[PDB]
Amino acid sequence: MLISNEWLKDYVDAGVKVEDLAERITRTGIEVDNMIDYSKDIKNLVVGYIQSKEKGSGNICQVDIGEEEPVQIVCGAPNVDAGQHVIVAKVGGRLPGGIKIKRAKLRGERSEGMICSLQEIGISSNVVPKAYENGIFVFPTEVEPGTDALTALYLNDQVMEFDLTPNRADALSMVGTAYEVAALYQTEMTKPETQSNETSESATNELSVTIDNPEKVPYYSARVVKNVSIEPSPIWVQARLIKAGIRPINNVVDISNYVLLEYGQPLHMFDQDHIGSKEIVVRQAKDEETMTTLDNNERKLVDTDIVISNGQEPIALAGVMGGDFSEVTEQTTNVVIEGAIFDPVSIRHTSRRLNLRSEASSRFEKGIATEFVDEAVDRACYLLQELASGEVLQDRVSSGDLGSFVTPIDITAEKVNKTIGFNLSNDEIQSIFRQLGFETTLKGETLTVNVPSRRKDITIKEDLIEEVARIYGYDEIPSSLPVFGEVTSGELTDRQHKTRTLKETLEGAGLNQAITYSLVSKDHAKDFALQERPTISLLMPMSEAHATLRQSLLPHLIEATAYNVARKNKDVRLYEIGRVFFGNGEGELPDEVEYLSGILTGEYVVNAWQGKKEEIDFFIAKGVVDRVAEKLNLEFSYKAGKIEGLHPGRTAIVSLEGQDIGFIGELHPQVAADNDLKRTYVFELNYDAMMQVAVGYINYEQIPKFPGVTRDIALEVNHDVPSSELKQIIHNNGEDILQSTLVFDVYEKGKKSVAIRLNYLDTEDTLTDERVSKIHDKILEALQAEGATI
Amino acid sequence: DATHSHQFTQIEGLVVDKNIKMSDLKGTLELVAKKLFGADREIRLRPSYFPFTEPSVEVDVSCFKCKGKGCNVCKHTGWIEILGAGMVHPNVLEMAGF
Amino acid sequence: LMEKLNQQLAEETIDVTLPSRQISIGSKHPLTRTVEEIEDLFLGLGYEIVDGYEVEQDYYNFEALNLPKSHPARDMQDSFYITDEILMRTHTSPVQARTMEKRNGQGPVKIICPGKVYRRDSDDATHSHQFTQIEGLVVDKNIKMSDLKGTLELVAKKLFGADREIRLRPSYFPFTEPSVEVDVSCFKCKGKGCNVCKHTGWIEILGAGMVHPNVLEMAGFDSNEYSGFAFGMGPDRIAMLKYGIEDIRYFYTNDVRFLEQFKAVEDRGE
Ligand SMILES: O=C(Nc1cccc(S(=O)(=O)N2CCN(c3ccccn3)CC2)c1)Nc1nccs1
Ligand SMILES: [Zn+2]
Ligand SMILES: [Zn+2]
Repeated sequence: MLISNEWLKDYVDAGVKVEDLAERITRTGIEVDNMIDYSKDIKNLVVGYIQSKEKGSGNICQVDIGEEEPVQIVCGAPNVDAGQHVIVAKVGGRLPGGIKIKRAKLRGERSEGMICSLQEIGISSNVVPKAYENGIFVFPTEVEPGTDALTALYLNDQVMEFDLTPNRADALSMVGTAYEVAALYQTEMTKPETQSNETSESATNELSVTIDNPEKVPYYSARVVKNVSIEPSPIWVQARLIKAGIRPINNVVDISNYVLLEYGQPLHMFDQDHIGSKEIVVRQAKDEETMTTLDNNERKLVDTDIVISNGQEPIALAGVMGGDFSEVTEQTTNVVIEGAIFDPVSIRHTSRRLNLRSEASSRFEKGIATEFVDEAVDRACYLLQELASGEVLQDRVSSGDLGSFVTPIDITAEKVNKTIGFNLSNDEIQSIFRQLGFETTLKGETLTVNVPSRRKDITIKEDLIEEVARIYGYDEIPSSLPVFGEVTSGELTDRQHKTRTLKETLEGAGLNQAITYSLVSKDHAKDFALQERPTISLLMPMSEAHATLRQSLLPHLIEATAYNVARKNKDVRLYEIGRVFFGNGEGELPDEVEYLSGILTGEYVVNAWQGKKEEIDFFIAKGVVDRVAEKLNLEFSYKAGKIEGLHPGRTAIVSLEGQDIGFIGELHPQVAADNDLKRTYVFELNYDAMMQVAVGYINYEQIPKFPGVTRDIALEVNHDVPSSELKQIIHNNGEDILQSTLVFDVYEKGKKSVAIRLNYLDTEDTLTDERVSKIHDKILEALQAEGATI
Repeated sequence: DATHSHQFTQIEGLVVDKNIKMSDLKGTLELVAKKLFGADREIRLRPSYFPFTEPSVEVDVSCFKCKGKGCNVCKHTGWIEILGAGMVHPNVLEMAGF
Repeated sequence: LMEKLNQQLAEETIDVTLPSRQISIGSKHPLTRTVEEIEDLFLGLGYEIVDGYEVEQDYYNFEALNLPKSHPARDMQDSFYITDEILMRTHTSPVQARTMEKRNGQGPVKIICPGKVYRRDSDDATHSHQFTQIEGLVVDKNIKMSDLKGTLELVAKKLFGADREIRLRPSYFPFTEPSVEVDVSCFKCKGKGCNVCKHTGWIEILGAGMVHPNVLEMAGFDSNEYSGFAFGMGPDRIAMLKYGIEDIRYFYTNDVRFLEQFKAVEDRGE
């Protein structure tokens, strides 16, 4: 929102330069994002009167500039003429873009200065009125030659740009902002004149208004002013529109933009003698109704759209765009003025659908102050009198009820102080509400604050708390800490704690913590998933890279390894703990399951000068996963397997308590090769499953005071059998006293040798050679019978 | 791009009790700011608006680089915005049963 | 190629059942585990953790804890004295007295001091000339024994599980008044009774009570204004209880067969 200082001073004076104004407004709630200075880079700009013009062969002009003698100015501009008051940069003068005004000679003829376009004093074409767009500017009325031009133009001015919050629609206007400034500086604000010299007729006899959709149109009024003559607006209207980024059009069209800016009330003008009727009718559009906007585009309506009509026919999209016949033109002489409140959501959706967003429609979206609907109509009627030769009919034709324009809210100072941490008296609080221009009465220890409808943000008394605090000052709010009366020690949950610990142990082993994107390409969303299960796609992805949730962490960890490797980062070691997502079908939240995965390639251990290089292989990758199981006190088993992206003779499934919870494996040589990767290993695990095992306290065993016994057996097997199966019977037969086993060697045509070292021990009772041979030989017999030589 | 991510991270918190004040939110923010950026940090609270809180604030930390001269890091204001906050809104409490 | 890379595939098959290349994990000392557990409980209640000297002045070891120069406690026979006035500390309370005095008489104080302590005794399976204590000390303005009791309850749950209850038995220490000896409900037998708890269903884990007026005042705090509670416990004992460790000396002998049993996380179980 663009607020001119110059202009604002019509309603309130803060007594202060514009920079101090901005700073105090910013401090108290409304951000001034910047300040536009219309005087900038301009020197020696004065009004001239063009006394005579010769064009026997450039345009040579004699210009009164308030000196003794006229100056000759050569000006090539298609619209310059005698009789015109104009803008002159004098010799010695400066204009934006580093332009210098020199004594000169054009085609052998003196020029003492330059007559300017608005663009040439820094105005954007976007907001230059059509009349002067492709030549020079001409003042709409007479001004004394020699007068300061910027001052005459109402552009010797700075303009604050507010970047407002939705809270503060009130500052979408000059009148709102002046109420804010008047509070801040504790000074009087004055609204403008809206009393017109009214005729003997009434609009009651001119016009009917009926509202058909009152759920959707809380109010609609109109007034009539007759015998308007259309011509340029005065220069202060023009310049104020310009400073606010609106192109001036003409006196009548301009009045409605002006009063929009002044009061915040969107106004519409219809040619009275072209409504096509003497009834206005507000209602919904009918499904697949058409209209044509002023615009000459044809607008397919839906029934959610509000139109204005007469009786057969839409004369406008309400609040959004006029139609192609009821509008003001150069020929118009009688006008009807609308002041209506339309439903915010209706307007927001219509303008968005049809890409017909305007400054006026955004006012309807952000909500309208009831206190100013009639007053702002009355203001435009007044201005039309004053600047459009208008004749103002008595009365208003309206439908609907605006409420009360104050809403009382009760509050105590205890509630204020206890919410904020303040110690203000009723006096100081009551004075704040008055400062803000709120009538506030104290009965006992209760203030009734009479909150005017021009602050439509304030409805409940927490709203009124923020006023106090922002006005009195957030700087002044005391620093405390809450004292809780129910005492609890703050700690990580078990799961939270284990997760910190586990990350620590993965970092301790050389793995970097990754964080990958949850969203994958729809093609890859089911990559590495083991249960078939629906994937979850976004209605509106911004990228095909990020269209579908993730049923595995491995696609992006593979990508991430591919990326590092391409950048010559050959040693990649990463882990992630993150959610994957599985559809519970339609309209249902998915299962979000926390995984633990990682990926490894390169050296694990390197010291070149010693000739040390240990390349990551599968058993390193298992070591990582073993180390996760150790730290967590969990028992994992491992059986050969076949998966998706994986080397089929170097992949294993991982089980915990007879549940499969993940896998480890080398990437398929094809997938490696696609990604320019060397030998690479990944693992993926259901962390949710892991975290369900309650492991309790560590089970301590006593330290043996005497030795145990170690025997190494040597087997022969289906070269073809899992070592896991040996370990399992052995350990099934070793009872009380088998402490540990180790496969320490393998050989392989058709059979393999497995050397395994058994460690017997009894920390509890006295171990004997007789029990150890009894058990040993029952071991080697369980082995023989589940199919084992030696 | 370099300053915008479709996936990013938040930390929020919420305290609900019986005489909870904005002084109490302020002391909490001060500790947060020190935690993150050092024992000497101060904060600044600027008025603002979020639908779920009332009053609302936007929260700056004194710049940890320039004492408070001003620098690139803090856009030569000496304050850097790090948090928003404010009092939970009545409707939010009540829809939740408090 | 779909011959050759295909029979490379097969020359590359492995028993995935074989021993991983271990990436070995070192152990956290059982005594450190208990101390840190207790650190964490009390950090979360707003307390600080304080360390002090292991070799201490007899004023802070004794005098400031309400043991005048007479007192039998100060026997040269039962503490490791280095001079008349300097000795290995016998408890971590010197640290807490040195800490209070520094506060010149303003609270709160809320501190937890773990550390090594020293006693002139012969070593066996239940006695160690060097062992460990954790004490703490809260000094504030309306501090009650109800407040020491709730604190002890959390401690006991922290150590031995959410279901633990405590019992307070009257007792006597010179630095506190009232004093208590503190039992935890046995974590093994529900409350039937067992070897672990000597078939009483209660196990003694802590002593505590209200800080004694003289102790407050010698340190500068005003005992008309400020009360106080304090407490001690012994991780050596706690951890022998919790695990069935058979010999206190096992903590200080560093058999890796003992140490290396304490690699893994634990939980509240079920
Ligand atoms: O007051 C304490 N701690 C305290 C309170 C009661 C019980 C125990 S305890 O069980 O571990 N204890 C250890 C010492 N024992 C002693 C020591 C000397 C004499 C008698 N008995 C008794 C048992 C410790 N410390 C303070 N620091 C500063 C101010 S008060
Ligand atoms: Zn800075
Ligand atoms: Zn028992």
